[PDB]
Amino acid sequence: TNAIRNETGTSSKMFNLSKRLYDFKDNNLREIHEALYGLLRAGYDISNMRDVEELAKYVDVKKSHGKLLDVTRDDIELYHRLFVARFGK
Amino acid sequence: MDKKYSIGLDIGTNSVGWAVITDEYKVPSKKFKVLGNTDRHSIKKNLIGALLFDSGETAEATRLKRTARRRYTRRKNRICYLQEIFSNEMAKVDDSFFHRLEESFLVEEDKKHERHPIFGNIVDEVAYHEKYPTIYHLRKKLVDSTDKADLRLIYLALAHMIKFRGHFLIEGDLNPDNSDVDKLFIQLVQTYNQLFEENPINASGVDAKAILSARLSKSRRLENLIAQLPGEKKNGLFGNLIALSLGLTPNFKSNFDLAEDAKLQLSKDTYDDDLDNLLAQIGDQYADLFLAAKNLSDAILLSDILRVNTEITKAPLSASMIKRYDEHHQDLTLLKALVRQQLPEKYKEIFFDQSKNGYAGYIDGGASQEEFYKFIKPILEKMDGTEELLVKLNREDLLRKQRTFDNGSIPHQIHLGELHAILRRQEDFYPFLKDNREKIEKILTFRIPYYVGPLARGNSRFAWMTRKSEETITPWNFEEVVDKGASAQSFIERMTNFDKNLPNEKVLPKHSLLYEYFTVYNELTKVKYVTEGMRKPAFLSGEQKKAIVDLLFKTNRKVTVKQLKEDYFKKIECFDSVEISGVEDRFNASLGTYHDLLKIIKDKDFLDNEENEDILEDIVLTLTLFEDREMIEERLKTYAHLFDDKVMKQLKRRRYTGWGRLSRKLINGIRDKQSGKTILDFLKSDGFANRNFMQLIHDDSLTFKEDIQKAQVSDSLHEHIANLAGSPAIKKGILQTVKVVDELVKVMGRHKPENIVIEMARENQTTQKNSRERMKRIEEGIKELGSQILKEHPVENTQLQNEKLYLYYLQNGRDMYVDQELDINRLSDYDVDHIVPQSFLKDDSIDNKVLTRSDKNRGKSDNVPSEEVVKKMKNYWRQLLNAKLITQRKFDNLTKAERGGLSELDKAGFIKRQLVETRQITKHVAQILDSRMNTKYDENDKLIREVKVITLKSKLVSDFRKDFQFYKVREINNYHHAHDAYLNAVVGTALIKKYPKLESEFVYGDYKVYDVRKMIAKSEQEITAKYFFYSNIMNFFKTEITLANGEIRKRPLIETNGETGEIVWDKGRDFATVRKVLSMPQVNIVKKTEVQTGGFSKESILPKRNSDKLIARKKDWDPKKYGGFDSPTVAYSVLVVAKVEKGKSKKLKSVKELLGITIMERSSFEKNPIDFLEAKGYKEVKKDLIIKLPKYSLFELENGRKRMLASAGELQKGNELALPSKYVNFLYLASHYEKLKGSPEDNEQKQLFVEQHKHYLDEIIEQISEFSKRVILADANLDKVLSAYNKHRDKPIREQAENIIHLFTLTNLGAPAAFKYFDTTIDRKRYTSTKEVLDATLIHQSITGLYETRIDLSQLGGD
RNA sequence: UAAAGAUGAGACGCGUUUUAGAGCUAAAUAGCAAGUUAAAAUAAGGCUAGUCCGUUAUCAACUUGAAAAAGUGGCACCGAGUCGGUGCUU
Repeated sequence: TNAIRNETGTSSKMFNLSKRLYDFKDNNLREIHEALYGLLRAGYDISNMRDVEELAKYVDVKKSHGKLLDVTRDDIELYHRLFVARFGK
Repeated sequence: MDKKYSIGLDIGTNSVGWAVITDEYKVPSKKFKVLGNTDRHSIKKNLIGALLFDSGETAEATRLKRTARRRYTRRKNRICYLQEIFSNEMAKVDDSFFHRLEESFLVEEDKKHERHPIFGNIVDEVAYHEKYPTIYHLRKKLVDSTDKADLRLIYLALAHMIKFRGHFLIEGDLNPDNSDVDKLFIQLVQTYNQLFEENPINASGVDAKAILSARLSKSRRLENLIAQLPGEKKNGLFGNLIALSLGLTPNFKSNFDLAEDAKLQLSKDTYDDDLDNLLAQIGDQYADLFLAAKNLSDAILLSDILRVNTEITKAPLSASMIKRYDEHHQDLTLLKALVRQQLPEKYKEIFFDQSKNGYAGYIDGGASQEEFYKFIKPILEKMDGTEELLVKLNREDLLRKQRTFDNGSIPHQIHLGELHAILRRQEDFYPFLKDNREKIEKILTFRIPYYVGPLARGNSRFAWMTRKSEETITPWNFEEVVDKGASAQSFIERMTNFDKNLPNEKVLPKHSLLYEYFTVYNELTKVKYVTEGMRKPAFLSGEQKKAIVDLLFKTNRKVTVKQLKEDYFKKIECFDSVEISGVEDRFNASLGTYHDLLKIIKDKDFLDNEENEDILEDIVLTLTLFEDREMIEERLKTYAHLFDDKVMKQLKRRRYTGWGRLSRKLINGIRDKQSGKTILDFLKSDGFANRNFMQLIHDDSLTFKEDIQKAQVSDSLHEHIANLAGSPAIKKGILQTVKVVDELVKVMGRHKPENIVIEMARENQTTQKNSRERMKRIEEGIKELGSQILKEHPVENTQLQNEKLYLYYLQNGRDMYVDQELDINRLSDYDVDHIVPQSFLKDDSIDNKVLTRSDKNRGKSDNVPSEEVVKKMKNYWRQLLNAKLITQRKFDNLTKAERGGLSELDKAGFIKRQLVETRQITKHVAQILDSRMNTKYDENDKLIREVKVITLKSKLVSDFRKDFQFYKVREINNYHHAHDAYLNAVVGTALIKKYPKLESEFVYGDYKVYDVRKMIAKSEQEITAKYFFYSNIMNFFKTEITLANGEIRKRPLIETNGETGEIVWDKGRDFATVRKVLSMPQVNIVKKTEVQTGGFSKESILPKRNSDKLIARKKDWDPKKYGGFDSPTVAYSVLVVAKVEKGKSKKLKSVKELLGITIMERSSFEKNPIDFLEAKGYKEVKKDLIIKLPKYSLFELENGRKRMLASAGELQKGNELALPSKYVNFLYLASHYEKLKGSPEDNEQKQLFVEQHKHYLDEIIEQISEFSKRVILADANLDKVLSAYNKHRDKPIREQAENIIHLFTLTNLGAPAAFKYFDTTIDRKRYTSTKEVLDATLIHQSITGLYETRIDLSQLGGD
């Protein structure tokens, strides 16, 4: 299948992935990762996060309320290496 | 040496086994790679192995919890609506009231407001409870009285009526059609007389109201209700139904001749599935009966709660509850007086101690009503003056409560009555209650239908609801925001199961007309009738079936053999006495819907115009789907002019349940090209060869198998595996098998395999439930006969499990080819004879085998014997034929002496029987692998096949084993899963290579048919296109063919083809090859690791206690003050390597430990690992040194000693005993002396064989000795079975071998358990230490086991 | 002989934890009075905010650089006690 839900395969892939981000420490890629857990424990389908545009609309709507201040465009298109490496075509 | 290989696969219920063979039938070996921190860079492994997992349960407890959560959410929303109305005026009365009902749970020290909830000051609370004792007193004081009342108490009574509201079964208003007991009783007896017309029940002088609604006990009322009736037995059927309606427990076993007892009680939580289990054994025609008992029960209990007449007050329910309160008070005072006077040393133990089942155990303890009555019944019997109280206690009406379990039958119209009266009184004293009345009544009487579903916007995979505007659905604008036509349309297109033979269709309702024409013409077409001069009893003609279906079935409900022989033959067809061959004492199909609508319309011509079908089908499906009133009314408006008003108001209370399994397009949509007829047209009139549905499916001469076969095409993989049937463990096996196939194509260089062979084994046996039917079957034979045999020697249900004894009983003690009798104690000396020889077909059921005195009674030829038993035992065969001892087919097998020897259809039925796969799941599994492998497409868009997936009959390999002596002992080790994959892979390849004209049968593909009748030799020595004479297709593996008459012939050695001639089977090398392959030590074993999922803890709520392992149940409710749960669940384990404090020094020494992580604390762990571990009291925790360890991890110690991590504190054994073939043959020839089933000569030579090789016992004790000294490491139990091995050194073989096969549960893979010797019970030994694990190699393996990765836990731990 | 067979929608009723129903008389304690009802919770909770979702199905370790071209791991001989030895190629 191709939908990303609250599975057990999805949680092991995201745990593998949450070990990884401790290497890249001069950026801020943690808050986007906690947000993407936020949409995923509440029952949504985050399988439209394979396109880099959709992540930009979501991070802009999330910037509307004042959250996610420190995130540029330079961090995000780095972070989209990672839903094509772990899972994603 | 080859690059074209094959894969063998067997699929079980807890294992899948796999092997990779090449064309010379070896297993190729390779060097594979190891990553990690070891200097072991490559290891050799073989390409054979197994896979072992655990079974998964069903999705039912999940659904039950889910819908419970939905209902609690919606009840909280109704209370929020009501407070939202009263908020504004309540702000003028008292501001801080709803905050005082917010926080009434907490301890005083967390209360910010004042602690008394309603008024707040203590004088008005104490006065409020002294004036109105319960809630129902307050409700009666609102309805009756005429003052101006407070706003808060009106809010409390209306909240108490809107929170608990009653059931919604009686729809409409309360009228005596569905409220009085007597009309329901007449409905019960009219249902019963509608079922059993033969023995009618009169009820003319019966007043069921005065009898079933009196202040008496239960059994007295059952005796009176029988004692008004003219001669009914109290344990019949009708008395058991009245005893069902009162609430007693009958047994219906004596009424239908069941096998076990069955108790039913309506007041029990598992009534529905037990009623559905009873209705699965006596037919689905008994539904209205057991429903119409239950509605009668609700009428009785509802007449028992309302002990208040009308014309006094408008609130009956409240006055009934107050009356109950005062009776409870008075009887409590009397009981304390009598126990106070006469037994003064028991007054403390009943009225204070809440650990007994006394009075305080009923008020404050947790004991129910029934334990209270059974506690103080004899203590009342020891005293005087309790006669009234014993009358009440037998009436089950003593010391009751108001919130009891009987209130599940108070309908919502009674609460709606009290609410409506309260709104009509007060609204002249408040203006906003004059404005808001339909608002509140609409809050109470609102119930979401079935065809709307949950009210989602798109975060749920369970909804289908479509909107019309964009607002918030409240109770008031439900009918302005929700579009209901499109919602019902999606409800139909979601809630209907598809057709299994042909998708893109929907199935028929079971109560439709056309489906019952189908099953009636299905039953009529297979009946035969024998007449004088009709010695072959022929079938019916076309006009005969038309006359029988148009006279016997459109006039009468049920037809039995009496009106079959009498009411048509002795009326029109004018015969004398006609033998009726093929119906079992009554028919089984019927026409229910034609008699039901025949009752309703009270008309004839509209049922029989044959141009009104789809109207009736829309009516029937409409009544089947919905259970709403308004939507039936909507969907039947278009047929208004065809029906008058009373019948239109009489259709709409009628429903049906259940679905069939055939679509319409299957029955009357498609034809045959050679015929031009539908299937029902064949069932009406075929002429010569009248065949049923199962013979018209698989007829190769027709278009049907190619239309259905070509029409099954059938999105992702979980939809494919999801949308079919089967017990879900087999689906788990299918998914794992597809994973294994992709990785075996990954390893071997991505070349596509030439053959994949899949066999599906069975573990599905439940009980010998057909052997109770063998005892009862012999009772059918001898109760049919009535002879003098069971009066000499009866039957039982323990001896008949031996097949020699059952086949001894199946000849009525009479010898067959010798006119004498049979002795009971000569079971071993009575010979088994076969009619058709063993070299033609291998049939080992009841059908083929017959008993005989000596094995030289039928002559000397291979073919049929002489014709003397035909002329001597023809009445014997007749009354065996009627008594169902020999079946119809076996009696057709005993008559083979006449019809001209053996012909083409018999041998074509031998091969046709030994090829054709008929089960319906392997076909679809082969469609899964065939859809996944072959994707090469040609230029004409035809089928390019590169992969052949083949499935085989599951007895060929067992015949191979017992013939060529590769025996199988199941209790030794786990290597049989891979050996069976190996033998499937070999036998399938040889059988496809030898016979090229057998691909249309057992290769799944759209292939053409070849003539079986021309590819069979018509003579014995005829032998190229004529393949063989001897119809057993497994003969050429042998060297000497064997008949059943007394002749044994021979064959050549090298077995090749006769058309091209390629070498496919040799005799010399292959038994040494295959015998070498079964003897390897190293075979791949993989235990499949899992992560624990489920609930959080035990689901009971413990009281408050100052311990430290009670989980909190809200975020700021402390379990030292509020109580909570008990015992969590560990999900996985984690290895930690970091230094902690030593003590008051806070010194920094490293550790290496093992941690448990619960399910409640899993998201917080995977969100930040370093932060969570660093908050659990560590320091300097690293990143690369965090290792996740699930259940069933695999640790390698020294000398090949492996362990599997079963939990945080328990290990399991993980090695394997690889025992040579000679010991396996010796133990299997040694122990199975009970189920031999062989001729005594060569088996006597086998007794010489064990008599010569009687020292393998001592060798096997040496093997278990050194193996248990190498990996198992247990001493005292091993010495104990050595001494116990010394104290039984002189029994024969047939017990010592049994206790050696019982010895081998010492060295298995799995759990350490216990076992039994001859007499000594050897206890278990458990591992409770997880200390050695931390200095071992940790092995990571993929699914197959080939690609590994090792992590050395011995170096990591320092710096 | 084959052929139910899994999955989904609506609503009651009890069950269970805390608080409120002023306990009295005469250190430990004894004697007496009383008792049915109600409010809140019903897996901890989640946030692109719905009168939604939270126990089933599903899960080896590693992965920022062009496709049903590619995700990551050479091939043949002689052996056999849980897998060894050799050639060639690298």
